[PDB]
Amino acid sequence: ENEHAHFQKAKERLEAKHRERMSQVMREWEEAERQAKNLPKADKKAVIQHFQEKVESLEQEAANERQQLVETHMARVEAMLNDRRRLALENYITALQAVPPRPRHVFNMLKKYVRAEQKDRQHTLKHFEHVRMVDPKKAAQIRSQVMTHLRVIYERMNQSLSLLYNVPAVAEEIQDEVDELLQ
Ligand SMILES: [Zn+2]
Repeated sequence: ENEHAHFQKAKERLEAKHRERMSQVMREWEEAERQAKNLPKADKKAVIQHFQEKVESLEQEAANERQQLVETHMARVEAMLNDRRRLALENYITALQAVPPRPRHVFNMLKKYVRAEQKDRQHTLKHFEHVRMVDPKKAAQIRSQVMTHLRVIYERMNQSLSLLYNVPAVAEEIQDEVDELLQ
């Protein structure tokens, strides 16, 4: 959660920076108007255009900064989650092979593993849903890529969960608590 904090922080600074640049422009627009009070229409009809283009330019720059921020964030989070999933999966598989097997320990490890996968899915889905509400057409461009990722996560988790059946006794003892997890 230290990287979700680092992202929500960076997102706000970016907003404050943009909102700040937007203010000095609107301000400059004022001084430019006052200082053109005596210029001709054409030259006045041009100061408006100049500042609309400057505003438009600022918006594009902020949008760019947002996208670069999200991309980097998605890359970072992905590498961390995969690393988290691998470890948790390793611990879970190891728990299953303990002699004798400890139901509680198997459950705790399996839980950390399911949460990691649930986390990855939710995070991917949340970011894809964000883009779809803001830009439906852009979302349509990354849809297959996103759905493919979701299908991989789901299959991996279900494949990992079915391992529990190689230790039926253990599965019996913790089945209900596992259901609570998957729901
Ligand atoms: Zn995120």
